[PDB]
Amino acid sequence: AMANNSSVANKVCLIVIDGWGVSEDPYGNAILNAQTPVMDKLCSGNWAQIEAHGLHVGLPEGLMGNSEVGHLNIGAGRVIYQDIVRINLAVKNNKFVTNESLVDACDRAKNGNGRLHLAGLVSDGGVHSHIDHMFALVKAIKELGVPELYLHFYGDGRDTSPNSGVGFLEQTLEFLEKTTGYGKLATVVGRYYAMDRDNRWERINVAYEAMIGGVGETSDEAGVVEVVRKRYAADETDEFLKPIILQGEKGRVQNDDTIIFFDYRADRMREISAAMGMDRYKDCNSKLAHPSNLQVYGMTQYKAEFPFKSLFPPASNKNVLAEWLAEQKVSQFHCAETEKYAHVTFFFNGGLEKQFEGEERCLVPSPKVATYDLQPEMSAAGVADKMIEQLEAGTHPFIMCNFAPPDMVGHTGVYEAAVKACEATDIAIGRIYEATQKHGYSLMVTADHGNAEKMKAPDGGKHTAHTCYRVPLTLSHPGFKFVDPADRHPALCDVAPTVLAIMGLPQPAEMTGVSIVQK
Amino acid sequence: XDYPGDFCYLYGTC
Ligand SMILES: [Cl-]
Ligand SMILES: [Cl-]
Ligand code: NA
Ligand code: NA
Ligand SMILES: [Zn+2]
Ligand SMILES: [Zn+2]
Repeated sequence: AMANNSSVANKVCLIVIDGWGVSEDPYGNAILNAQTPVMDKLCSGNWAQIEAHGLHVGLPEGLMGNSEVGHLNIGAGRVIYQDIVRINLAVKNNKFVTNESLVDACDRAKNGNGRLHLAGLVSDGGVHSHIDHMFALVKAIKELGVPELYLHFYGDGRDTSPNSGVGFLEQTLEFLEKTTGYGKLATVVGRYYAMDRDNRWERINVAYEAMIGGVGETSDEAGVVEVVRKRYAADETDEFLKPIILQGEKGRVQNDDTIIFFDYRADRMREISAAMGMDRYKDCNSKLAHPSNLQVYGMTQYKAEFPFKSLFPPASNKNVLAEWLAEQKVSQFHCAETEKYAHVTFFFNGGLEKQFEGEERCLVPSPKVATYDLQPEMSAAGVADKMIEQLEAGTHPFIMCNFAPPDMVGHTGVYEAAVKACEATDIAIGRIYEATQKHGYSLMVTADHGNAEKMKAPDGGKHTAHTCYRVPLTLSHPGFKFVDPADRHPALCDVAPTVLAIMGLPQPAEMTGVSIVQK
Repeated sequence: XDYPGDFCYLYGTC
């Protein structure tokens, strides 16, 4: 318990069903065709349908939702923009030139030796980086007046075709010469060497010695594409390009230089960025002298133990629901079975392992079966038992759980199993509902994304994935009507503001979602 | 998994 528990205007029980989306199409629809008399009634009259995929939850458009993203958005009361979406917005709205860390890196160059490097994967793969991001970096750096800019081009061939490198090379050459008239290519080397993540420091060292010492094949802007073509004819493709060296010593990473890695995916940046700025050049086992007084910046955070500034550092996620309730001295209860336990803790609480004052947790063991189609009810009955225990106790003004079966049994593709999982879930929801009415709680039912409403593809094949359908938001309290946001569809970011309103509690400024009920 | 919105959130576990 906690001091302000009774100050609440309504106690609230929040059920997050996993993989339960709203489809009116009945073909392969495990929810519709299951016996679901409880959700049939809760999803009628005054209920809402809210978005849980795509840009509504901070993911690229057209991308299905998932448990990690959905629980994060529900618990956070705000859209958390995924790196790709975030940086692409910055690029389109010309926001690199005002980016705090970038201005800081250019200021460092301008106040120092004038020299700045860009390094990263040059292609349109979109997994680790995007060439468009690098171009926007060059344009902004030019406008910020940095004297001297060098690029270190890492060849892809893995997220793009093995012989696409020469085209991105041509683009980059032409862009630097004709579009910016500013910036110079200094290095070309394959990701095999530059972007190892398996502690193969003999691979890293190839890239490192090219950047630091110019160890590789000499060329220039007139010749480098031809050099690459010859490597292709020799059967050495983008991923495996051995170093090509441009601009001579001018283009090496030298004493006092500044460097920006522009990849947004951290795993393949940690080795080379630590060789440059985290005192791990020793593992490269090079005979070259390591430059002194380097400063490294990353596009995103590569490791929290690194001293590097990030152009797009993590969302801090201050005052997600779990934190805000403890701040208001209100206790809370989070319950899931094993398969979704992280989702009601780590992810619901903001994507980090932090448990707040007054927060109680309960884990219900998932059944020990080979696949969950073999026990489609999983442990839903047990989660409901623990929630009913809490409702009868009345201790916690906010309680929430996850029900695993529709998502986890849906991933098996077994339609009749998915039906049984939706029936087990509905039964458990009905038992929680009856306990809430007997002990003075309002019930809200939602989901983190869809899944079990589409168990068959059009060709009748099994559909084992999440979906882009809307999810429910229900509310048993009769003193409220569901209303839409002014400017957009409702989405998961609105669940927590609505709970707080119903609870009579304040909304923190960091929750930029909105309550979607009116009193 | 290291920070909210990082690459692992694109598709998640499942
Ligand atoms: Cl990859
Ligand atoms: Cl990879
Ligand atoms: Na049904
Ligand atoms: Na499905
Ligand atoms: Zn889920
Ligand atoms: Zn799933």
